[PDB]
Amino acid sequence: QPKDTPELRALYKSFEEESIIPLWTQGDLMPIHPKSKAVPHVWKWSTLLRLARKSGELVPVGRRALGLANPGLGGNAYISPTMYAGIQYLGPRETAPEHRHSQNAFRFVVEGEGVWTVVNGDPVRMSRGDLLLTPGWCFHGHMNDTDQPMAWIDGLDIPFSQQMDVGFFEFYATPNFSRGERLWCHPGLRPLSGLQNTVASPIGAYRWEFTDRALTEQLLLEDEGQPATVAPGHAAIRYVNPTTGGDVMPTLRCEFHRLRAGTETATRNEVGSTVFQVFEGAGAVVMNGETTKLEKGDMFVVPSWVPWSLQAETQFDLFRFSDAPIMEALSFMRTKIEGQ
Amino acid sequence: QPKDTPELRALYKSFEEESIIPLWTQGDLMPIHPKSKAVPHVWKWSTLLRLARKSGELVPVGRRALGLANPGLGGNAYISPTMYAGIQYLGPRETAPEHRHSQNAFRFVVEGEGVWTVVNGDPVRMSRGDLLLTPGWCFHGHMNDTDQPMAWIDGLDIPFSQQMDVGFFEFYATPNFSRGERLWCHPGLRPLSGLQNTVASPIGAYRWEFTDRALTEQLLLEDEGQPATVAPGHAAIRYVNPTTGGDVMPTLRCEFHRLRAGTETATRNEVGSTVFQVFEGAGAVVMNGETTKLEKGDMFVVPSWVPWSLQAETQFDLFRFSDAPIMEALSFMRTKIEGQ
Amino acid sequence: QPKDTPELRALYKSFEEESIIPLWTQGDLMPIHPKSKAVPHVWKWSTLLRLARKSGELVPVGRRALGLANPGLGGNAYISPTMYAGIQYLGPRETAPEHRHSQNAFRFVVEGEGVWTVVNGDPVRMSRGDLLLTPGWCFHGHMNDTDQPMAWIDGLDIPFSQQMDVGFFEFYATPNFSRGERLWCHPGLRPLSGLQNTVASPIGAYRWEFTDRALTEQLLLEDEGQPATVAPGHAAIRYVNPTTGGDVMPTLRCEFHRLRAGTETATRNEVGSTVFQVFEGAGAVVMNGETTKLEKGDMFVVPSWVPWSLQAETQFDLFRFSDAPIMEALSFMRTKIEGQ
Amino acid sequence: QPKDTPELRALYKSFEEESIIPLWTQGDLMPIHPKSKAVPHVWKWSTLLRLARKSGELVPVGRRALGLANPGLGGNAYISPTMYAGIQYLGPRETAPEHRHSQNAFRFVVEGEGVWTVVNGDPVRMSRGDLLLTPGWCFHGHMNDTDQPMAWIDGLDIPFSQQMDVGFFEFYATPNFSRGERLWCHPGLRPLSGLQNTVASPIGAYRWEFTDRALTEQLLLEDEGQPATVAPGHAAIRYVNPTTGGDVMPTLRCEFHRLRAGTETATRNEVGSTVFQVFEGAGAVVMNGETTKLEKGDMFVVPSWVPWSLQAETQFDLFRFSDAPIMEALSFMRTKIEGQ
Ligand SMILES: [Fe+3]
Ligand SMILES: [Fe+3]
Ligand SMILES: [Fe+3]
Ligand SMILES: [Fe+3]
Repeated sequence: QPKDTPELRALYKSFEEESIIPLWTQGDLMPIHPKSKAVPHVWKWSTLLRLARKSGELVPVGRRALGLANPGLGGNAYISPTMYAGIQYLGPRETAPEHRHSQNAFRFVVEGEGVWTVVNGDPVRMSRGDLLLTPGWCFHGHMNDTDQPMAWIDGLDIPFSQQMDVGFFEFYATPNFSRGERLWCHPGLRPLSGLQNTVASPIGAYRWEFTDRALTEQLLLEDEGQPATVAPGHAAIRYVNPTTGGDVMPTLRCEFHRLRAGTETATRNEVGSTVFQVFEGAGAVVMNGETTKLEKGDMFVVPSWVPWSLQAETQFDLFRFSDAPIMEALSFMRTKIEGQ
Repeated sequence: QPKDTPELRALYKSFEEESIIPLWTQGDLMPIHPKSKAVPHVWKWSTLLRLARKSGELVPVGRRALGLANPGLGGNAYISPTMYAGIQYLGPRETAPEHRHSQNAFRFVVEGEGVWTVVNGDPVRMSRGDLLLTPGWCFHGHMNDTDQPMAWIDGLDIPFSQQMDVGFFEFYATPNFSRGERLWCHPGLRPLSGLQNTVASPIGAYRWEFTDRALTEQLLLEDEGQPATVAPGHAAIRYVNPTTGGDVMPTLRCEFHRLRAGTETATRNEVGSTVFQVFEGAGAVVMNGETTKLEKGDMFVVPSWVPWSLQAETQFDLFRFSDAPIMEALSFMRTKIEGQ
Repeated sequence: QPKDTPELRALYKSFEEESIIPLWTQGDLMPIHPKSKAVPHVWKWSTLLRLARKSGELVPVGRRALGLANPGLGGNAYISPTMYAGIQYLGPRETAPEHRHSQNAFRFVVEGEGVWTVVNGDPVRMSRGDLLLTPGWCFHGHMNDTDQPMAWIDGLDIPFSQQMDVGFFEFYATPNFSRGERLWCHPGLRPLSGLQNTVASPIGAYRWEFTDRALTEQLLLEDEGQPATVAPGHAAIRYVNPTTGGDVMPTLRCEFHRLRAGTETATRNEVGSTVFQVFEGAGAVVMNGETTKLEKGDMFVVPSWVPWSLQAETQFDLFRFSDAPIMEALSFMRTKIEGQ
Repeated sequence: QPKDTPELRALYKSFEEESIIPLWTQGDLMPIHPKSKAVPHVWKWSTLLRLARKSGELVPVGRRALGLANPGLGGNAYISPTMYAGIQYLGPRETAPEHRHSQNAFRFVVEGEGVWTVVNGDPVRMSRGDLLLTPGWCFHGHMNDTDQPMAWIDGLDIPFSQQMDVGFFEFYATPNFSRGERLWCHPGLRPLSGLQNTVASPIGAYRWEFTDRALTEQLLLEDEGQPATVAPGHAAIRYVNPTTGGDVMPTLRCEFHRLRAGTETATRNEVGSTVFQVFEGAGAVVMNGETTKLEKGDMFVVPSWVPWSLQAETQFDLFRFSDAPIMEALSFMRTKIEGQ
């Protein structure tokens, strides 16, 4: 736009030299709505499974985590600009020692059992459908107490933490439930020893039973004409820090959704990214108007503001995570729902 | 203290006439520490039981609630300056219709079963050891679905509400658990339909099982050298609003305590008043240095700043309520513990 | 209502003996809406002035505070069930030493100058129109550095504190502004040494200039078609704790109102009590439909739920206090405005 | 680390194909402490001034903002991974129309006067030393009402917002103070029309007078042995949202520091990045042990965890901004101070 003269050419040479970038050569710095580099994308469980198994064979140098890498993120191990999501495959009888990092993490168990993660010394047992938390700066290491492999998903705010410069890092009992649990998993009850609120949840594991039980009660209530479901046919719970009522960790939200056969959700645009895993059943997602059929274990990502919706063919169980707590804490969250 | 002359006598006559009270005739208006009019006092269950039964016979004009009246409160139906506590005796097959008041209330079940309280249309079943809430401004009425009597304690902030000028008042399914429960009583799980925080809990009933289960896990943890108990031998839980982590109602705190045989608590002075009921077991209280032996069902009151302590002879279960949420919300709470 | 037999007469005798009051002899314990014992009432400044002066003569046993006593409160020194309001008359060159109580207090200066209140060692100068705070548990004593009398209003939560059992009590520089002020009275600016939030304000004095300046800018904005005034003609500010944005003290709200000549406010019923003083100008109040004409210095009380409204004859300046922070903190507040 | 065989080579080929990155080829993803790509860097005012002037000549295609670009950020217009900082040079009588974006912004005036920024229709006048806010989603455009150039610094959370996918964007009175100001800039006073808390400040401009006045009172208090300064010789204020007590905008912190001649601050490592501008006086910074001498108008950046300290030769005034509110909101903040 400026007259392209010698004097202007010399101004630009100076800019380059002095680490100045002018804004009138730039516009894309401030878009009309979010326009992620991350792309909607789906990973087929049967693929992730075979490559995780192969890894088990070829790499006893575990540790053995297959990071889902968004194709739009320039080769980084990021499923989105905020979140890492990986499949970790732990072999017969293997272990890891204790470390801590400021990054927040959860481990959601896909299939397997009889593995403990020891969180600040407290052994939390792991099982199909259990969500475990390793909040930032909690020592954690684990041990398989069985000849069997186990596969969980590993969800961290690694990409947020690497880009915002926030990372820090430092370096065999098998009880049936952890201390956290025995203390914190009684509904509406708070131990007088834990009257202090906490930034992350003290619940070590949100066991599948409770999740399943909750979702089913929401479906029964619909049948009985009671308010419960978020949308018709759509039962759903958010995993929460019980000291607070709020999200499990400062950076990550986790939920679980159960759709009744035939249910189709209304299209949402939400700010920030979310990942889903199909825990059980069959159905599809629509992202940017594109339908992708979905089987058990499949995972997919919905970057900021991508219009999305889900359809349950059978009864569709889906575990969910997002960076919504980052967007909400900073007043950046916005939501568009069809017909509202 | 002023020279007692005619002119001074005339000043006072004017004060009287003009509704002025001078402060130099007064001192007791601002005491060194709280000095309640309410007095520590104990009510023997066997007394409350026989008079409740007699009431059942003589008064089918129920409704039939025996208010514990502190001897120091000038004939008012107040167990303390903030709280009402009464025994309500509901007879074979009887009912009450729905009303609401701004005063907050709970009903803690002593012995009986098969009575529902219908809270805003949602029937909450009642049972030995269950705490039910009827938060302020929730419609509530009840029905006995059995030939049997039931006795619960009725705890309200009536005395606070009458003295601070805050009162307002307006005028058969038997399901096993209420909606609130089926929605809210799953540990660490929050329904997406209830992401709004609430001022009082949405848990209709805190059932005995959970309370018992929690307390027992705290005792087992002590045995195993884990932190859990508030004090050695002293297990304890606070009943909480799960949206928030905080107290059940804005004005009332409820807790439940379980002391291991032989445990003696350290003497506390706490600001505000508290009531205890012995749910199970035997032991004593010390209030103002005076030991009173205690049997199952006995109730007692500890006015603001009265030094108190409890001793478990057998294993001592005790349900608790207080006005602590009023003191804490207004920054008035103070605590003295022996050896701290 | 029960059949009046011997056996019933014997039940009642037992009740009396065992400190039981049955609820079916009672109803008035839970009213349709608040029905205070406190009565609306007005005190004429010229009365309060002459009796304060007389006190100055007859009682050098100062200290010399004339408590406004509501006629409905059974002889207690309470202007309402929550608040004390008194006129303190400090004579030529007199002083008081330092004490503290948990009760919260302010001193609003009516006429006078050149008196300091020393709040935790920090001398806060006092002047016509200044609101000073002595938050609960802050040491405070004062000194007149002039041959002149001064009269301020003394507002405390004494009645709340005596009835709820919350009271505790323990036993010459003249700088132009206090430390608090020099630190805290710069708009939108917070000292890095005071990043901790506080329960009561650290502003020692809210000087008249700022109050006057604020109110006048709200009136000028109305003239210019800008939003500012709360109601048309009605300018108004709340005094606030700057660490927090909220009320000055946990128990007391203070505001200042300026009505343009001719303005009549809409009738309000508000829960809890409020006191007003006419700082400047002439007008009337309507309480329970009864109009009382009002001159400079006059004070009046509006108990919980009494319908009230104000009319400015000239431009009507009015200082305000209430127990609203107690009602709001406990979710007891309700408001009815005419035409809304 | 795995045996480099055909079968392993084939596993990797699959990874590439399926958008899987394994974590055992990676480590740098989770560093011992933050290790920014952004580099500490200094921009000399006299450079920024001459290039801004040149821009004024060569580019009447304004708009005319010179973005400070960190040398470590791969050619992006980011002074840090969270913040943009630019010099905007507005020429004789020029203007911009109204737009809004979700990104948060301030404009801190370096030299100039008689320019208004119109924030949601409210004209805020601009002047040497004034901080103005254009919080996210507030319409803003401006106009120079004078023949003179003006230069301000333009601080936005553009880099955070572009990387986290949060951006949205939509498309002559000269009063002496804005409405916001006339309403909000009275110390400890809150208009009854603005009892709602706000996420960003409603103060349009934090004028130099108040900042200067505050800082000077903190220095006078030190002289008088009163607590005020954060560190000896170091006076300082945080700009704050008065509804809340907290930071001006959800994403950006602003402060102003005044060091007494000779003062040297203790070395800090803080998480997240900060920018400083020298408003007045002379001195140096030490970043990573490297001393850089500093003149009036110079700007410098301290990425996450870079040890930094400042030395005042004369009396050293410095305006400050950071992403600390992002770190604090997400529990990521950590601080190391020498000798603590
Ligand atoms: Fe880890
Ligand atoms: Fe009732
Ligand atoms: Fe006092
Ligand atoms: Fe802009």
